[PDB]
Amino acid sequence: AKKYDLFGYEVDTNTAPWIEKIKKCKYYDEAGEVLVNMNVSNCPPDIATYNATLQCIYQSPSKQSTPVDNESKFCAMMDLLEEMQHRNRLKPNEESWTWVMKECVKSGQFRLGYCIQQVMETECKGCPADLVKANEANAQKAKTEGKEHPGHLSQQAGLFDVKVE
Amino acid sequence: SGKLRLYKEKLEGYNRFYSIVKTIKMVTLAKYRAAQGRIRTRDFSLRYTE
Amino acid sequence: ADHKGRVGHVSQVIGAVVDVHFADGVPPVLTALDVVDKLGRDEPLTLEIVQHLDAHTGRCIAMQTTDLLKLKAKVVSTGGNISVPVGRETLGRIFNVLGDAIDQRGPVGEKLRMPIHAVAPKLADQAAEDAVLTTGIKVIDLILPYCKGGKIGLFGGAGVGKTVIIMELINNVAKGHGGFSVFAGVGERTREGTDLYLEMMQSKVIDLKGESKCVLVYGQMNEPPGARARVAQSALTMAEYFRDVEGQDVLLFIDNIFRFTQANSEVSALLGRIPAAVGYQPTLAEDLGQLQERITSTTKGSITSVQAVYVPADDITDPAPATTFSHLDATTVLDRAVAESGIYPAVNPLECASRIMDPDVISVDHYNVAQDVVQMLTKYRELQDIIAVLGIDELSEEDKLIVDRARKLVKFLSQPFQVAEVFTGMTGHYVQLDDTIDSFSGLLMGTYDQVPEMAFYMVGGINSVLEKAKKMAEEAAELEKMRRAR
Amino acid sequence: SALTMAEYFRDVEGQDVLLFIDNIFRFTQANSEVSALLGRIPAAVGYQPTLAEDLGQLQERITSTTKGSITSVQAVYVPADDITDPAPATTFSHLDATTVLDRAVAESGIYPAVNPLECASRIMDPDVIS
Repeated sequence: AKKYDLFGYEVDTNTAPWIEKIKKCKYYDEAGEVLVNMNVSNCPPDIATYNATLQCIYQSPSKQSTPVDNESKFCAMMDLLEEMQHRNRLKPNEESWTWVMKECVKSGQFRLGYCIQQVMETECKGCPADLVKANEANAQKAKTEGKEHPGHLSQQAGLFDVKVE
Repeated sequence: SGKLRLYKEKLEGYNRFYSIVKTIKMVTLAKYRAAQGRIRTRDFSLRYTE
Repeated sequence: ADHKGRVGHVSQVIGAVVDVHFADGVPPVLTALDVVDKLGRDEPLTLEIVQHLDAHTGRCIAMQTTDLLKLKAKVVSTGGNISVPVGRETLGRIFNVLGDAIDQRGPVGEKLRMPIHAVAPKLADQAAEDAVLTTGIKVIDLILPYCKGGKIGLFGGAGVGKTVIIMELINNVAKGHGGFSVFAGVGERTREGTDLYLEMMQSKVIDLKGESKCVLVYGQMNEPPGARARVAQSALTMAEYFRDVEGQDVLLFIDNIFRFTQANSEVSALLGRIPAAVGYQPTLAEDLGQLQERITSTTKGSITSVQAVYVPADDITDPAPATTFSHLDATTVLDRAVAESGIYPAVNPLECASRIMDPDVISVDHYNVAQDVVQMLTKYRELQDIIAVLGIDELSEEDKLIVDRARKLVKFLSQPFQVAEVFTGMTGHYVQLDDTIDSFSGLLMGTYDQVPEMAFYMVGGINSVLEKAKKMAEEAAELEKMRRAR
Repeated sequence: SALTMAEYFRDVEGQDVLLFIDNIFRFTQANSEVSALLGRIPAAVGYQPTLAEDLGQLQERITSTTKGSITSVQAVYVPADDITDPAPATTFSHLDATTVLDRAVAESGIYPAVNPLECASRIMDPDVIS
């Protein structure tokens, strides 16, 4: 309500138009531009704005039209959560963590799903049942295929058998 | 300048010297405290030796 | 006055030095001129006359960048020296050398302005007698008492809570003496200026919605030397108004005084003057004198200045600090070692000094107590060495009683400041001068030889010590009673 | 003049050439002597203000290009054994391998009187050497 900034100046609290712009973005990297533009316009993001940004990341095809090496949707969302938690003093809600878990299960990263579970268990007060099961589905499928961990890790190596390149 | 740094090197050596001598003071301090018991416990063994 | 609006033309431009030609004659020295032609400049351009080359040509120093400046450009005199707003409307506001609000918080709406350069008080305006300035801090008001009309050097960098002490002094002086404060950042980092402003607004010394008790005047590093050499005078002018018109005991903080000397040195070099020893300007003594002498205690009020001093190359004989120390009436040393010992304010009592530590000025009881405290602390240092050499039990009864009182003194010189009532959570204290003297006098005699040592830690006065001791005793009794149950 | 001869051998002849210079400091010293008479204010110590630029232009010419290679060995005089002097210091950044000689080492009977704690080399990397 008539929110103020560090120096005691009034701030814009009408984030609805910016959220609509975010929903129009195709590649989720473009969504970051909207956050930058609204920040310049003295319209800081709200919790809804971050949730919309997470939705775009989950639903976007890729970071950009051109492929980017080592690009990861999970890392981007976690970084965004860190920005809103530490540098903006906004506590992520269940929806924010819900999007993260959906990405982890969709991407097959079942181990990160386990961590997100316990985050949802201790913070969101509850984790969606379907995502938990779908995450274990990847884990047990991975166990069946033998790919619980990268193969090179399970290979025995003596003192002089370690190639440090 | 070399002349200025000549003093700086000379003062640099004195600094290390102070630290090392400081270390000696501590080493001898421990041995002084360990050997300070003799002060209490002396002056009775040599009675009939007199 | 007769040169108000006089017209001239730019004749030469070399860096920050600009020569102006007036057909009717150059205005008086130290006069301010405005460059009407703002063709492509993003900021207004103002010049200060420093020298006269002839009856029509005058040399001047630019307060801003001289970019996009052409010869024969029109210039208009302002009618006098630089004018700065003065009044109660400047409280809680930020200004620059030109007295323009840079806080973007609306117009100042002042009712009067004063020239930057004003003659120092005459010999007949000096105070009849020296008087002490009760800062409300036990250490400062006992072992190194401040003086009205005095200049105090706050030696010690950051990391020792220097800003916290400054804020506490600003609050206490207004609380006790009802005097305002003016902070002058000379050659200060812009980042630190922002942090200080936020802290002040957080401590309510600068209440945007209420009444503030501090003015800010910032000439930053990025500004040209012509500005850094006048920002202090502008702040000093603001303080002079309160001293004279309102008759108050004002405070003037300077951060730092060395930057002021450095700025004038650069300005003198630009003019082409031959530097003196160690490259400083030949007018080093005069430059400082024209400033410090304006800081004194008059018959109407007083201005006590707390100047942050910096020693270049750790050489105390350098002309800048050496000339500065001659104008200082007190020294406050802030050390990290003391802060790492958990003693806040982190002040080294044995390293500080003051000139009013004389019975002819302060009460005889105050002087005797202070000297006794100093002697006890000095003896405590030697006993620290002795116990390390052999041990505590090796000292005499007398010496072991003195090692207990001294430790209580060291703990008792710490104090919780009201400015930190928020970020530290402990209620602040404002110990009166007489209370401090009595408390220490009783402690030295040995009256409080039964109170636990920790009861003196972060407390104000003697009553607080008794209250803390009782609470500690009650807590201990409850814990022992609970233990007996189980 | 000599550098011009080496450049021709490098470019036109496409050969790998050696270029020994003794002493490069005298080039700086000579320009300082004439600098006073050219109406230039002396810089610190007493060298010409153009010390860094003049040396840089010459040094950049002493390099190996895609056409040929020049292995340059230059002897630098450190006046009064003061390596903080502007001329010796300015030459440190224009080299790939510095050999710093010390008088104390020589006085002890050690030749060459190299102080290994002050020398450096660019190819002192495992990727280049074994």
